[PDB]
Amino acid sequence: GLIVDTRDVEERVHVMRKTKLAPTVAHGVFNPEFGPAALSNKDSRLNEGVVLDEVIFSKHKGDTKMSAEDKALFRRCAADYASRLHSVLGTANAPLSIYEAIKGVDGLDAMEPDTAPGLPWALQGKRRGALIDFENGTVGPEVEAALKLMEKREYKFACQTFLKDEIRPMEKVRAGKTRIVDVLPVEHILYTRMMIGRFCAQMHSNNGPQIGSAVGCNPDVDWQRFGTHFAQYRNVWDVDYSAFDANHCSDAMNIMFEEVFRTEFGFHPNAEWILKTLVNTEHAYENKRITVEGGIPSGCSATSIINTILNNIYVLYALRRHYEGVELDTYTMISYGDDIVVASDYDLDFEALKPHFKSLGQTITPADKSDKGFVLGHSITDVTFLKRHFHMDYGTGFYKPVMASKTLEAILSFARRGTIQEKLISVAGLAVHSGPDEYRRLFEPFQGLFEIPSYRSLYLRWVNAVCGDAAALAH
RNA sequence: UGGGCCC
RNA sequence: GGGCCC
Ligand SMILES: [Mg+2]
Ligand SMILES: [Mg+2]
Repeated sequence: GLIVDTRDVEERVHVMRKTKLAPTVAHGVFNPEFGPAALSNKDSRLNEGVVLDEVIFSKHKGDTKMSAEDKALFRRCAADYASRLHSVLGTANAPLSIYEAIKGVDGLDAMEPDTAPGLPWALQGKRRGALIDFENGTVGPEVEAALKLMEKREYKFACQTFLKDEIRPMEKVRAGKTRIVDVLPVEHILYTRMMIGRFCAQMHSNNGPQIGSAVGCNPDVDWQRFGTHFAQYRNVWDVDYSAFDANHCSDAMNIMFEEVFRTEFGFHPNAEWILKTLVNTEHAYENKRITVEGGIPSGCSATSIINTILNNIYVLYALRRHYEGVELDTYTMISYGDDIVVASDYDLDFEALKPHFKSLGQTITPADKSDKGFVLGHSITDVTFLKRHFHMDYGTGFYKPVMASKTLEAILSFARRGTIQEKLISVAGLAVHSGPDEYRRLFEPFQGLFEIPSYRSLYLRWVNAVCGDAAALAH
């Protein structure tokens, strides 16, 4: 977005310095070009003269303004996508009860009982369990008074900036390109879940290209469903964005919320309101308070769904700005936030679409390396979605999600102290698709020191997961 | 850390 | 309570 004001206040909000990610035995074997993100201004691995505070907010390069015609076109696209979306999901979008918003429903997982509470509770030393009863599904006086203000639409808040402690390519670690989490207040997440939680539940349940959303998917079983779909098409594109989250313009966000979350679609009048509070935001980072116009905070409830929805509308908007007669049947797409796979039988020109995404403030680039522009003919077996390739399983004849070995090495090279055994078992569930030999190699530095699931046990587990039939057919 | 999915 | 993706 656009940074409009940078206040210096006396109250300092501390951020998590020093990584909790420790090198594992595998790090010495694989030596990956990956490492924990820089968390301190004077980190020894940082490039000379690089101030960490400056790089964090370098993504904020302006809140791009749209003309009336682009806004009317956008409204049209948001309405058209909203039509398809609500046609599939239905219109049972009435507010969730407090109990349901805390504990979740079918499709929506419960709120995390002991994550960050946000502001101003962070300045009071309070955990989430001090404000909200997660077992009973009830809230205390503080949250209830805040819910009263949100009912009245008078609620004001700030976002707590957190440095994302994560494994990153050493280039971005050296560039100081640490990603940040905008931690929102716990009552905000609660109310957003009350306003749009049922909608979010229905989205997860109905994931697939029909609604253009992979939010709620299980790549183990759904790679078959998505894989067969996109292979059916002449052209497939792996479209990359740069700072997709931050570059959502206030025009696009506002219109999207107005078109998708209308009361005629079953929503409470405040669904549109609570989401609109995400457009213009105040962020607290240490000594500085930074006011931003545009972009989406990451700690928001439904941030992935909002991003997914926007992604769908962007692609429709771009094509309609360049071509005539472009409808929702003209192409097919799946997304998960910024991650996107597009396909069509029309030889569409995504290189020509670049400026049309720029009118929304988005920069599209080919994922297929730094190759000279978007090209045609590419299939689903060439693209990457959710850091996973689409690869045919020799034996079963099903698509499987395959991660790059360099990434799997990176993941296995670092762990939070004491979580290493548990990490190995979950990552095994990812590594199984790389094949028996590569599976053996990835866990080779761990043999004798930990329990490593056999290749056979996870392969038979995956076979049953993707389909109960072929597992029984093997008998 | 939010919206998943997995143990 | 972890891990992955986003
Ligand atoms: Mg939560
Ligand atoms: Mg991609």
